[PDB]
Amino acid sequence: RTVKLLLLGAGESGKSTIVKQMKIIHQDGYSLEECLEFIAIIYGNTLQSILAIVRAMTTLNIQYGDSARQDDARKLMHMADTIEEGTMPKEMSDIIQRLWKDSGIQACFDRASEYQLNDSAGYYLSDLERLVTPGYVPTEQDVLRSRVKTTGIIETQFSFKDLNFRMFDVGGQRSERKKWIHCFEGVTAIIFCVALSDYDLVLAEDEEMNRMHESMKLFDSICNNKWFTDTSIILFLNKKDLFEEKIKKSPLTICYPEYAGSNTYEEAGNYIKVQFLELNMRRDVKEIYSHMTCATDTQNVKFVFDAVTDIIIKENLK
Amino acid sequence: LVDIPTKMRVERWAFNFSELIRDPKGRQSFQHFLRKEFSGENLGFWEACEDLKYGDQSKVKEKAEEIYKLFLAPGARRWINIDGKTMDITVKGLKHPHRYVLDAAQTHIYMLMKKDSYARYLKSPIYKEMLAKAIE
Ligand SMILES: Nc1nc2c(ncn2[C@@H]2O[C@H](COP(=O)(O)OP(=O)(O)O)[C@@H](O)[C@H]2O)c(=O)[nH]1
Ligand code: ALF
Ligand SMILES: [Mg+2]
Repeated sequence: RTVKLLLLGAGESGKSTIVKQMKIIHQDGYSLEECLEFIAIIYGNTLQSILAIVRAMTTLNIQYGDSARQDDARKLMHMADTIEEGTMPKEMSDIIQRLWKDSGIQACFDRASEYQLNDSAGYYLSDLERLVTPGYVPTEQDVLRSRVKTTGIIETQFSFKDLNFRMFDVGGQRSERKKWIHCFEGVTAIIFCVALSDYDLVLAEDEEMNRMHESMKLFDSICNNKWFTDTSIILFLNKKDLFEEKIKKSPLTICYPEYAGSNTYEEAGNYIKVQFLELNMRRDVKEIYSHMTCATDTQNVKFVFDAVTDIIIKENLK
Repeated sequence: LVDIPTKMRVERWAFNFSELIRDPKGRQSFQHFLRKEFSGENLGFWEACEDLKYGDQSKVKEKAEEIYKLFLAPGARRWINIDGKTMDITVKGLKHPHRYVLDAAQTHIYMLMKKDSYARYLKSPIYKEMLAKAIE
């Protein structure tokens, strides 16, 4: 039997990353040639990540640990406009590695919530040397961590537990959502992604809007839609790993002023969980399941998707 | 007359994204691809940009004005996916419309296609066949 699955969620919530894990778990993963096609995407994120941090230094008026680094910054900005997109020359990675070790750069990096920085900034930057080592070949995690804004609607198909999954991945930015209506017919189940770590961030579309509030408005509109009352709705509270770390330094009261619980993964995590589940108008008849997930973690995803698959399988024989 | 690309030509559309988009048949074949992934508004915006910079400079204020209405405006019919930074810079220059006003917006949508859409194109059947129907 066939099953139409929908991956919905705001921009940068983890959707495509899930797709990547489905490929790794139910599609024989990547080949060497494919793995290598990500090197440029990785060098691209890396650069864009260090560039944003650098620019934030002046925007947030933070000063370098060592004044010398100022030139390195200027020369990086230049090489950014002259080299070939998606490459990383020795003289460039040398400049990036020196900025990274700067105490002021780190201070700005720690304030990533104050501007727009890729989730994987610290992942790549921390290990740039490994990435530019001759003979470098991306690791699964390196691929999983790669960032590419997706536009449109893309289908990927795989079989599992004797079910033919037709999984549809969409774009999350506001302009892409008007295209979702084209897939609402015959939806067997919707996996809705929510970035747990978005509570102190603002949208790329509107830096005045909090990312989680945006996410809450979106989910509210989706779970309450005539086209899904007979569709399985699973909530993926994603980026647990990033969330359990910033919740130790950044108070959830930034998103919810009324929150009085402790700022710890467990309590704040459940508070966010509740605010989303309580958006359902008919939870009376239709229940919404939810898992704390880390889309970049294959084991967690393989586990959670197995559970999602059971839900589907069970809601079907009724 | 019809335009039937040769083996080489079709083959070099996979050398780099610009090669595929600088070719009329490339774009045309690329459009059939985006239409399937519901992201054809990006290639339309790109062209529109070209037609503004390299078109009759007599009606720039006219074109940009309607480009904003078709691709940039909130809820616009061919609404494109650009960030807020890139969107403000643009709405700013549209107060004094000129040829290279959509630069920022265009460079953005260019890379959007290049990193996401393009990649999947060279893998699609719509390309394998284009290549199979290659001359000599
Ligand atoms: N550490 C970490 N990164 C994640 C998780 N999920 C997505 N990411 C990263 O966040 C960025 C955005 O994810 P992506 O799949 O493109 O999101 P979507 O397509 O907007 O839903 C990518 O660089 C991913 O590697 C996560 O659970 N943990
Ligand atoms: F929602 Al996205 F890339 F931002 F898939
Ligand atoms: Mg995506």
